[PDB]
Amino acid sequence: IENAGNRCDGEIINIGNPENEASIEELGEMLLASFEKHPLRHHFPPFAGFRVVESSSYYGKGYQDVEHRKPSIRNAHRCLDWEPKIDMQETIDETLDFFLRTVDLT
Amino acid sequence: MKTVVFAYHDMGCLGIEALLAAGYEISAIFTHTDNPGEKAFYGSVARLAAERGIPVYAPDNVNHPLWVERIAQLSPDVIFSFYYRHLIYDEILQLAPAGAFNLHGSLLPKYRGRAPLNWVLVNGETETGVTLHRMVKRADAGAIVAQLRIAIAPDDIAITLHHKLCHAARQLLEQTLPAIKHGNILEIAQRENEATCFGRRTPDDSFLEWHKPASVLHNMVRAVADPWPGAFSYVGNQKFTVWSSRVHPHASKAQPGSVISVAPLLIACGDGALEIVTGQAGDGITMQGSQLAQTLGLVQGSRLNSQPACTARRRTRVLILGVNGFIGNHLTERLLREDHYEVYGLDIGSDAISRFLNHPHFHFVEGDISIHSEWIEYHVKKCDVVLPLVAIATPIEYTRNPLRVFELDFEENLRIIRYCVKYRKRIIFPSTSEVYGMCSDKYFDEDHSNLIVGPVNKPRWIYSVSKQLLDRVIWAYGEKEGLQFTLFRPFNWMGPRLDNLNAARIGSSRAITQLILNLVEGSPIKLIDGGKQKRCFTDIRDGIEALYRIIENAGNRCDGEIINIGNPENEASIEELGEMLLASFEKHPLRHHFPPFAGFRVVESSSYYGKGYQDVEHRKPSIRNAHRCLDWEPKIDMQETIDETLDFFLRTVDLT
Amino acid sequence: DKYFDEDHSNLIVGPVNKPRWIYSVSKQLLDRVIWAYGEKEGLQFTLFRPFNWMGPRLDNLNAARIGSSRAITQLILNLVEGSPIKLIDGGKQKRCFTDIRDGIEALYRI
Amino acid sequence: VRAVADPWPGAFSYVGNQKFTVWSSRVHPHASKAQPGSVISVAPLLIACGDGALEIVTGQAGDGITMQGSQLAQTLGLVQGSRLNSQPACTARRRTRVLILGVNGFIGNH
Repeated sequence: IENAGNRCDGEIINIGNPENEASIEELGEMLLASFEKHPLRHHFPPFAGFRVVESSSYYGKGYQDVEHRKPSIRNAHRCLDWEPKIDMQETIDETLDFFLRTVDLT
Repeated sequence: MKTVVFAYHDMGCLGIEALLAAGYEISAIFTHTDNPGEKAFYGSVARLAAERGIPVYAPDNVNHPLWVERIAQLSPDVIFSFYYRHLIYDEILQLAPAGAFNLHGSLLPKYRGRAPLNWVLVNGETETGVTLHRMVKRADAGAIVAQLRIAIAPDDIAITLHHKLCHAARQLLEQTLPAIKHGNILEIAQRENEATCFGRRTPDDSFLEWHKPASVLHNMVRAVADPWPGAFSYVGNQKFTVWSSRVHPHASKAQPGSVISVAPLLIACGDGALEIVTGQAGDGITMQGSQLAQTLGLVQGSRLNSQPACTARRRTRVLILGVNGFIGNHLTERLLREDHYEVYGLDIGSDAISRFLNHPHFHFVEGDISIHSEWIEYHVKKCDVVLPLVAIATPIEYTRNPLRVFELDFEENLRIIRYCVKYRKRIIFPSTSEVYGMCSDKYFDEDHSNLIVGPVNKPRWIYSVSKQLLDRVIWAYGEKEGLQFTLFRPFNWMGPRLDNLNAARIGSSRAITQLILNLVEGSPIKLIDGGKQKRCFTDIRDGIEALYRIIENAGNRCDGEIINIGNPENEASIEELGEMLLASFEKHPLRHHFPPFAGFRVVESSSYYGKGYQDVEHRKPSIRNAHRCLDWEPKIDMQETIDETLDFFLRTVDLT
Repeated sequence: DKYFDEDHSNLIVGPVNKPRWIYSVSKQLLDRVIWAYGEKEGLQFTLFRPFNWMGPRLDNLNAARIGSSRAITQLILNLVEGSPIKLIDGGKQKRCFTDIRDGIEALYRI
Repeated sequence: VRAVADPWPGAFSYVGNQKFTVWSSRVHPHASKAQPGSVISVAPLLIACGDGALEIVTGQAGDGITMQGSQLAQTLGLVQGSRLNSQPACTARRRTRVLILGVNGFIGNH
């Protein structure tokens, strides 16, 4: 929106974080550190088990994204001189904290 | 030999077959089968009957009293009631010599009324059967001619059940003609003193309750038998009807949420363990549990909720299209008292609704239905119900310019109605009571009365015809596009805040505020013979209750209906109204107009009326659709209405 | 009213639930809009009502489709394919027709 | 006639505004000495046809009773003497209309 020097005209900038990948939130690693929080209500240790990968995601022919979803920030680094700084950890903890606060108690 | 029968269902089909086999030739049947959706989840009854030669029909105006007389002229020696849907009064039908026999599927006299199967299943009853009895003023209280019984068979199958039904039909036939002929209908002495009324229910109560005892569990265990409708359940994402279940007699509290095995699907709950075997999603198929789990990706352990989360008891948004008027400002009082509503509004002013402008949710926006059309369109888009309560019915507009009662009372309402079909919204259209015009009828019936107007050169009927074509395009929209509507007709609604300056129309006819205006040093013209006639009036506190019940739609009983809201049992002549007013005129303001001019003029003036026979004489409503659809009966008497009207008039306006 | 007068006779229609009266009222409100327009904007108009204009050119519609505007067409149909004269409602009712030439000469000088 | 047996509703036909289904019919000897549509015997009811001789055993109009035409007319309210009418415009029907936008092109003119 600032458009410093009319150098963002006619560009198709992608705004993403191609380097911040996360394999299934690292099996809940940060969630292991952030589940303690402060309250004790509804806090019970979970159980375990695994049946099939099929139920979780769809691996069909028509509904499938071949390869992956990692963008390429080249116009972002030139027309904005912008590079991502925040990592996945702060995002996850902030999201969980805000979602917990947006349901209050009940 | 000739017989007319009102038969229904496979029971009616076998009854007709038995009567035909007995030699009794059925002359003609005019049934009320309907049966919407035919093959919803079962075999085709209509085509089966057609192959069996049972003429099935569905007349539109079966409720017409002329049709009742047509049926009566066919000499109905006996009357048969197999699941009748009519509410015709017994006064006309009392001319039956032999009488009427009604077939009920409930254990009389317990749980009287309607819907026998639901009542017997829900309130934990293990006994059912057939009850044949006479129909008198004491409905569902007659002596039982025959009370057949069934055998509890754990191994009953379809073929055995069909043969048992045939044998029961044979048994009934064996004691049908002989019983009438000889007269041996002696019954078993049953205690009539234990009758307890419970009313009639709607299927909304059938929704599953977790806190309720295992009575519902017993009901569904009995209902997963031979093809009953089935227990209707709702997950929140997908609804279904369960066809078969097996309740394990273990409490199984153990670990709430922990699913031991998904094959078969056996989940734990607060009350037992649920094993959902098979179920149909509406008109779908009986998908197995694993396929459902892998399809929607339902997280294992998710404790089934009864109802999803929402606002405070739902927030059906009522869009009123004029609220500073007589009906809007009175309906808003009721809608803003029992929560459950977020009233909106658009009128030219806020003089009568100044007491709601600070309410948490009344959302008043000033405007006009003409200049402001994006507001109206967007709020028809968002708000649930719409009430076009705007009108300009001034006789000056009738005569001076009939081009304003068309482009504002027909064109704007046509625009608003077509917003309720784009966005598929409900509408409660305020039809007028002047549609009947010069109707030559005693009771103005919403379904039988004719609509009479003068020639097209008289510009005074253009309002009655414009508002009558709207009720016909609303009817056409609700039978071709699925529009939901109600067409209530206010019949002389009287009460406080009715046009404090020159009350002439919108609320009622001229009638009122004439005697009161003449009471303020005006020499009241109490014409004894000419113009007196009779006048019926309805208190606003009753009409607003009726309209609130129309908005409520308790069981969708007011859907696609036309209802008169009036007080035909509140007749009052001009002289009677004057007497009541003068009797009430003693409270305080006797200081002005100390001499009572036109006080006791008893002499019969020979003076006639004026040139032009334009004043209506008989304007009595016919409140039967109101009683049948709302269970609403006017309560407030005339004296109360006059008292509060006069108080509101000369309390705030009164300077001395 | 015996004679359907233009300025004295009243207009009677059935209740709203009957959807067959929507044409009578649609064409009755159009006469009340022309009348209103001819008094507030001085619209010059004339409203003619043809009752039973019949003549050679009326309609064919492959035997009047299902029987719409049957009148005499079905009788002429009977007079070709050896069909008997059916008497609906007993045939007691009387009918009064109008030659198309008469109506056209009356509509010519309108 | 035999092609529309069970489990099908039967042959479909339309007379006036009413649709009726036929389940079965019988043949009669082609020897005829009476005009089609003229009744000369009522017990049994025999009708004549232009070519061949078919007699209706079972039929049902709309949602009624699968019987002969006499009982069907008695129940529904129809009057005897009416013949069974088929759908016209057989064979040649009508020329289908093809609207080409851009008719004077490469594909269009060919």
